[PDB]
Amino acid sequence: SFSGYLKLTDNVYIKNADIVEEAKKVKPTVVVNAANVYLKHGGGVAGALNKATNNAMQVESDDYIATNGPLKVGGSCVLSGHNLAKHCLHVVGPNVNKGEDIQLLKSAYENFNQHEVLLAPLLSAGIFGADPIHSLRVCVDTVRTNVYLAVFDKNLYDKLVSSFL
Ligand SMILES: NCc1cnc2ccccc2c1
Repeated sequence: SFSGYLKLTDNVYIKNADIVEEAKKVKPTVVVNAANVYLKHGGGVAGALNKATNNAMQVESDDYIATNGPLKVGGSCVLSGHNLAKHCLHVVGPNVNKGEDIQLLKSAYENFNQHEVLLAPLLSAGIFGADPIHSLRVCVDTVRTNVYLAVFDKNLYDKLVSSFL
């Protein structure tokens, strides 16, 4: 079970933690991946989660894309969680470094509402280029299910908690 999380709202919790280490420890029903439309898990959270599965997440993802085609920005798919979780919810937040609509961030967070509890990163944060303070605000105003946010960066975690309205 989840431990050491700071409660932000009725249903949103946050911790300064590596989401791979958090997943390996808790083994949640759902771990969220910060995916791209192609499910190419190269860097950031996706690269780290895939490397922890010994590339099994990428192999499974390539078969999914070969069958179904790419996801939509703001969309998701449920795949195996491998050694990290029962399931991985691959969610595509807009990548502002690729010029994608930041307004799609709320649609991306709506995917979390189909799962009662999730371990997740902040969508569109990190290498996706959005303001993590904005991502946390969209998260608390969109997600109604129980979300345990893992923020890798200590200095960003402190800034997020200290600025939370
Ligand atoms: N310790 C593996 C690792 C590497 N890179 C990361 C990037 C974002 C979030 C968590 C990460 C975890």
